[PDB]
Amino acid sequence: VFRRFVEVGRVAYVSFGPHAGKLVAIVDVIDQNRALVDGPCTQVRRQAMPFKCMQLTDFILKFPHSAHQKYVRQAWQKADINTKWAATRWAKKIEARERKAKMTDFDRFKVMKAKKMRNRIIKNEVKKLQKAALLKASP
Amino acid sequence: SHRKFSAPRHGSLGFLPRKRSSRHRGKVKSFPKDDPSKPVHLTAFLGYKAGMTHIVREVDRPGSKVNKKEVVEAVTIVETPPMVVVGIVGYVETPRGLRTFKTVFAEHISDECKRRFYKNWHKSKKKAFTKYCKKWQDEDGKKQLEKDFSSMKKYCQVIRVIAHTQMRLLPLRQKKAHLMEIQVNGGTVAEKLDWARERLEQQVPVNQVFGQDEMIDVIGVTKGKGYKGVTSRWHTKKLPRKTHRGLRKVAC
Amino acid sequence: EVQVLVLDGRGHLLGRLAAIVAKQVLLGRKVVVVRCEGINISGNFYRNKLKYLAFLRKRMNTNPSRGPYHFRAPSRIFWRTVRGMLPHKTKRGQAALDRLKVFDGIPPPYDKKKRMVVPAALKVVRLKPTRKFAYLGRLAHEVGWKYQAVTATLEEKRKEKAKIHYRKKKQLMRLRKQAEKNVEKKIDKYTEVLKTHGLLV
Amino acid sequence: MKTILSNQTVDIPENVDITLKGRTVIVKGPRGTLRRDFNHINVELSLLGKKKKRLRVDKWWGNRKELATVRTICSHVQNMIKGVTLGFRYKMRSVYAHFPINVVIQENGSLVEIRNFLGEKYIRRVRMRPGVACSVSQAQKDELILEGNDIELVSNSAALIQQATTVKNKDIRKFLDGIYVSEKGTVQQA
Amino acid sequence: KASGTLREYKVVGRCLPTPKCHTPPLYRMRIFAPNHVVAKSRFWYFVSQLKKMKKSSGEIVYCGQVFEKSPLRVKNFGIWLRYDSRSGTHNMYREYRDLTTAGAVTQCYRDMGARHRARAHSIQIMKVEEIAASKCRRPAVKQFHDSKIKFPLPHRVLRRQHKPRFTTKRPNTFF
Amino acid sequence: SGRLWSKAIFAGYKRGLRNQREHTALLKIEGVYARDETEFYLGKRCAYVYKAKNNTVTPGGKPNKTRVIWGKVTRAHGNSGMVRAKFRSNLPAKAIGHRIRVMLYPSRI
RNA sequence: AGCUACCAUCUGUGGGAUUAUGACUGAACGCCUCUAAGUCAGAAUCCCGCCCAGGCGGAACGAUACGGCAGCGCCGCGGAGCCUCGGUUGGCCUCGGAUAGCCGGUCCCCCGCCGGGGUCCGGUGCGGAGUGCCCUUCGUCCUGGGAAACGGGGCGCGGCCGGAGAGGCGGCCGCCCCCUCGCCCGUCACGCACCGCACGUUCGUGGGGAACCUGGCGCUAAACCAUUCGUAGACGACCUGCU
RNA sequence: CAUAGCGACGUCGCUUUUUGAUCCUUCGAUGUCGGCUCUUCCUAUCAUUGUGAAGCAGAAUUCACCAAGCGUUGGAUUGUU
RNA sequence: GGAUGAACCGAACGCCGGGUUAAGGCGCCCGAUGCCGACGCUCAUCAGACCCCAGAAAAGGUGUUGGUUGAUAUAGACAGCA
Ligand SMILES: [Mg+2]
Ligand SMILES: [Mg+2]
Ligand SMILES: [Mg+2]
Ligand SMILES: [Mg+2]
Ligand SMILES: [Mg+2]
Ligand SMILES: [Mg+2]
Ligand SMILES: [Mg+2]
Ligand SMILES: [Mg+2]
Ligand SMILES: [Mg+2]
Ligand SMILES: [Mg+2]
Ligand SMILES: [Mg+2]
Ligand SMILES: [Mg+2]
Ligand SMILES: [Mg+2]
Ligand SMILES: [Mg+2]
Ligand SMILES: [Mg+2]
Ligand SMILES: [Mg+2]
Ligand SMILES: [Mg+2]
Repeated sequence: VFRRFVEVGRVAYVSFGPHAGKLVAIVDVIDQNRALVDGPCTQVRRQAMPFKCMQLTDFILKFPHSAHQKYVRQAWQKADINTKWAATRWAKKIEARERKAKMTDFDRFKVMKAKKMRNRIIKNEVKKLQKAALLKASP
Repeated sequence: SHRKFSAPRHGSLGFLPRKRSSRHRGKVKSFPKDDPSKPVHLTAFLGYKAGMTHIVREVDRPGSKVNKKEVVEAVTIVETPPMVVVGIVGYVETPRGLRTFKTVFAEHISDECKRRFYKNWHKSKKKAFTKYCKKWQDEDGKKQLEKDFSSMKKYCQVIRVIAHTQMRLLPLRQKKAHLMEIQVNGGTVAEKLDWARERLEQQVPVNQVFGQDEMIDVIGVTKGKGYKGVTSRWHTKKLPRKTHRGLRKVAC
Repeated sequence: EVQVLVLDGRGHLLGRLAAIVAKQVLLGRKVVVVRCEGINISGNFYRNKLKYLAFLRKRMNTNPSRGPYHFRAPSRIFWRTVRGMLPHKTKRGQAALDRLKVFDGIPPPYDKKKRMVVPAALKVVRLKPTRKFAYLGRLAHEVGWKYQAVTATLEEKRKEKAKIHYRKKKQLMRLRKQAEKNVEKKIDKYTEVLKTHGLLV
Repeated sequence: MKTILSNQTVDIPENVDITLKGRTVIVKGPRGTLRRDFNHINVELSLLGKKKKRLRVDKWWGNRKELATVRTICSHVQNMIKGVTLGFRYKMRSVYAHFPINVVIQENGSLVEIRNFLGEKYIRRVRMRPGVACSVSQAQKDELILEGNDIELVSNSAALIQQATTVKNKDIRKFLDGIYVSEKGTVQQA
Repeated sequence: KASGTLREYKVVGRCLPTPKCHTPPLYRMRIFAPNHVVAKSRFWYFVSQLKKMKKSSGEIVYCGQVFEKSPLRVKNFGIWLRYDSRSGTHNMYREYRDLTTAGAVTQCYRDMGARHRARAHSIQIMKVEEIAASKCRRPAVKQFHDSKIKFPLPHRVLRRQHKPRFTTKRPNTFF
Repeated sequence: SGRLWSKAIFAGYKRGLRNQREHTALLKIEGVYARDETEFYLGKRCAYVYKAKNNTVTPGGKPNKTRVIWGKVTRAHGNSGMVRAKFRSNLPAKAIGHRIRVMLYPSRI
């Protein structure tokens, strides 16, 4: 049933902690609770990290366990994890909630106006579709 | 310290609030469990205790000393003039119990039944149900009654018939009739509703409810005896003759 | 807040839910808990049944009618658990207890409303998966509750009606998605406005 | 200690196929269908081959108590496969010293009437579990045959009969009368 | 002795010079302590047991923290210790995985408290070594010596149970 | 046209277990459930608005039955986003569990 | 006559989860194992039923005050005012649930043109998202462009349907009367702009109690005492009767 | 044949139904034995229900488990317990 | 503060405002953990839960978790079957 595993090369998203919101690669495992973790292209130097703050993504890199940051960075740069990550629905969900949080008062006013118009048009078309579907005549 | 010798308790705690009954008629408190496979029937009746006598009969109990022997047995006569059905009540099961859903009364309620609704029938104008009986006759009222019966049919889980006794056929002083709800058992709700509707205003003899040589339950109120002491009330041991402040008491 | 907080008792742990509810009603909020027969208690069923039977044994020796009142319905059991966490012998605690309503099943006022869930009281997150637990409805039924069956039938009826409502809601959502697909050139001016500000990815 | 992984694989024959609905195993063979849900055990059930039909049971981060459930699930699934391929047949001999035990099989082998157990007038009526058929063997003298697909149900029915025929208030070392499960085997013996 | 996160100290001391030996020998110890004050106290505690030395009759010539020489490398630590139980004294050998020696020793203190109810004043660490994976004896440590190690996170418990405190959706566990 | 004040609940007075300092009150502001989120509300004016029987003068208006006790938020309380408030007169105990308005008036943004 | 006696006579009751215990399947521990996960049987015990009482707990139903100015009910938000109690300051109209898994969509088959299956397609740190959605308050006048125009507003009438667990609610039609305005972007000016200041902004035509006027549609009753009964009774209370 | 049933020499407990030890409450007073009456409670179960064991063939008995629902009497002597 | 309490723990006292602590605490009663606290141990059909302190021993357990010593084993362990 499981599809994402903790392994060597697994890319994890950091949910909370000092490095919250960044991507890291799992380099090694310590004692069932921690992992040697290195984000060389996401500005996270090699360090131990608990599995509770990790959320595994679908990206796995190919390097041997406990290899150096040079090889981890090469494997990260080849088949670029930054671009493939930013192209996921996960990353743009994060980005959308970030910009929604940073939205200002004028922006909220403009969003209210646009949402008003959009909702009115959509519900007018919904009523039209209902009225069209109401024309049923068949045994 | 423990009591010197063991003795069973005087009286039962199962009937403990030994108070005057809040009712005079004696209410059923439990009707027989209804199964739809049985035919539609009534589960109760109202009679009046006339008196006791004794009989003679030959016993048909094999293995007994009285097998094929004549014995006398005390019997009680309960006069049971036919009941008259005047109403139908539906109940609905809720997670808080059965609750009364709808009540429909027949047209032409007898005067003796109507006396039950009045404390002073002498001074009253006898106005009860006089505006209710009109909806049996006008069109809108008939439609309303049909709606009420449909709602009982599609919502009620148990129905009962309100039936009253006929005091005019009895030799007693009382003219005010007795009303009670008799649960209709044995069938689907629609079937028992149709049965009750066709029995509205009708007479139900005790033949149609009870049969020969069957075991029934009798619910009533015992004879009143007034304020009584512990020796008569609980049948405790009377204290010795030498007791100072009285011997018909409980010592401790 | 101002509205009535309606919580679903299914899947919740009794004491955790009661502590949350007690604090809420002491903060002046009005709380309605439904499906008190779906509440869980940690520990195996025999363990919890012995606990309630030990409660049943506590009666006033002189007059049990004066003594402790052992309520048998799951709603009343949960209500007494909350009363144990409120200061019910003061006016403030009595008003807080008045603000709380508890039901077995879901009555018609709340059967057509949205039900909140308290994660901090949910069994799925508060109990280890391998631990045993007990159901309040079964516990109540075996200590004297009389309306387990009728509540079950009424719950099944309510679930059928809710399924019909949900199917209508899903049909409306499909139709709205189709409408959004239909009007695209007439909507995309505002859709990009929403997108740039994060609403509607 | 928490073992990282404890896994065990069972092999499924060609004539039988196994479907998974979460932790509910449906085993469909020639002799019918069996179905059993293991939601009380937190395991990962997987089907692997499209040629040989391996079913693998995985437990991750288990302790001593819940590593014991992997082999239990595998044994239950193997018993289900055995039930839908060969079936379970329990043969019960009825032993007695003086009073012969009269066993009458009622409707479709679903009710068993024991009449003269130790010569008492009480009649024992044992209801077999659904899906289990009881019969009197035509080979030996005092022998019952219980045939079914679920080993749980067949063995529970046999135990119902065995515990129904129980001597009381006597030295059971001396009074050996009763019906006892003589042997447990399959049907068609393949 | 209480705790925190421990850190290794090299503590070197010696007796005071006396006109029976003008250059007394120097003794060095590894002390895992919360800070240098506790480190010096424990150094005196241990040299008083081993040699006939006392804090008043001697002095500490050095006390410096020992930084981990490879804190970026997972390694196996074997710890030999002795501790006082409720009914005697026992010698124990335990194994841990960590990046830092002081981290492993802190793990040992927590583990001894967790399993044997032993307190830090009972525990007496006598040797800490970095052992090879082929020399490990504890199966819990050994099960992580897999170059192809792979496992999921099966039952993720929700930890923000109060943000929000009330919600309409029940939390998801599978990820 | 709009609410313009944040909703708060008068939860109680500053207290030990068996002592009560009525001169300062504990407020639970809606939506503020951590101590580090309370920095916005420090120093903000707060009002306990109630109704009485006799009419009282309204500044910039006609006399009505509305009365108010003014105060202000002084500091955070605990880790869960509650705050302390000083009112000009100690809040009546009947107001526990009732609405306090945090007025946004002395704005620092 | 009444009361009364094992000193006469009659009546005394069902189910559920389970304890001890005996078992099933089955690992741990390639064997065994009543146990670990999962199952079965199981009792003067336990709980309930039957039975006794009936909550500062509810339900359904009946009748609801004159032969005289005399009371009452419903309808109108009908009006003008009183006295008294204050809270609140947008709404969410709902699948069932799983958690070692879920949600959504679509073709072939089955249950009488909708649901249930099996494919296939998607999403899953839930975005068909409660960390969400909806509504959104300055008001108007010129004045264009877009959404619409099969549109909106009716304390406007009449009919219908659904909802009983506490329905006290919700929806759909037919006729009529109005605005073509209200939603987005613009053009155009105006409104006490009350001269820095609080209790402002809503629910709300709030709840409760007396009273005045106003119209329409309706109703003309019981309870208690006294008297009587004696199935009752210390007294109250209770069962009864009275053209 | 140690342990069906027993248990020497030792040793660990529980109970407050015995008797002591103490003198904390009460000496401007808590009526002091026993019986009678009556209710309730405990279980360390005599009987009854369901059970396991035996040096349990049956019958009778003995040991133990869940268990206090129910019962545990009439008399001579003695103020007596 | 220890629920409660002459003596325990903190601290000794004029009437007040602000700040901070002690001992002790921070699910709710009840101020404060509504930390995305850390690592383990533990299932009790009489669980356990904080000085004084308000209840328990010897002896047991193939429940589980660590540890010590010894022994066997690819020259093939152990257990099952023969
Ligand atoms: Mg006795
Ligand atoms: Mg005398
Ligand atoms: Mg096997
Ligand atoms: Mg015998
Ligand atoms: Mg008699
Ligand atoms: Mg058992
Ligand atoms: Mg059973
Ligand atoms: Mg003295
Ligand atoms: Mg006196
Ligand atoms: Mg005195
Ligand atoms: Mg006295
Ligand atoms: Mg005992
Ligand atoms: Mg104190
Ligand atoms: Mg204490
Ligand atoms: Mg101070
Ligand atoms: Mg406390
Ligand atoms: Mg608090």
